[PDB]
Amino acid sequence: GEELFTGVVPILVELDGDVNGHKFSVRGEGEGDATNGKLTLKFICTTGKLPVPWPTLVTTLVLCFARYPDHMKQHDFFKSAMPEGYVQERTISFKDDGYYKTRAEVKFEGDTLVNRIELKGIDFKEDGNILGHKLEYNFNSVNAYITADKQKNGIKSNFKIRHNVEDGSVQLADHYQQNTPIGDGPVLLPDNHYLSTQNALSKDPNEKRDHMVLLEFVTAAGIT
Repeated sequence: GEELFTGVVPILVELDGDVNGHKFSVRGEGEGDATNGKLTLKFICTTGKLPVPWPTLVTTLVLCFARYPDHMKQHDFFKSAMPEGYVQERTISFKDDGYYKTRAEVKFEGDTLVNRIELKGIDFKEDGNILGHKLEYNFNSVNAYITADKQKNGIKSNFKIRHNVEDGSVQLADHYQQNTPIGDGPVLLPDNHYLSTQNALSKDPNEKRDHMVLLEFVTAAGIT
């Protein structure tokens, strides 16, 4: 699928969300550049104010844009499943608070990479760090290990996200993740390795709707 990622690819992101009953929606657009492992996207909450902090939706809101070094192109399951795509599915468990369950299909719709997400949030404390909006507007870099899931012909990953709390503590969110291809072509089941993600969160001075401007770098590493 790498032939589809040699240049700048436009991105659409749509998420329908429900946490402790409140319904919100988010739409973003932007572009990826798997050559630099670079991602640029801006998201707006088209239902009003975001009921959760923006940094907790970042992982949910396109790993086919990772830069797989040329000596690791055979371990790039994400691009190999394209253009038919894959399902990305996660549990996100906020320590001492609620959890997210997310299901997304990531696929080429015409020439655009589309990521469409259903997110459900359950059992959150009305005064915890999530519904309380007590998290700093940033996102800590992480290295997440990828391993094949032969029984499902895809991959899995689990890792820890640490959100900074404003009071100087840390709000941990355990991520459990499974990817399986949508189509039936052969794909590349990878040797173990990891992806390194770094994210800069900003604001748009000329936007008065709830929004997030995101700059993401993703790189693969950990082979021979």
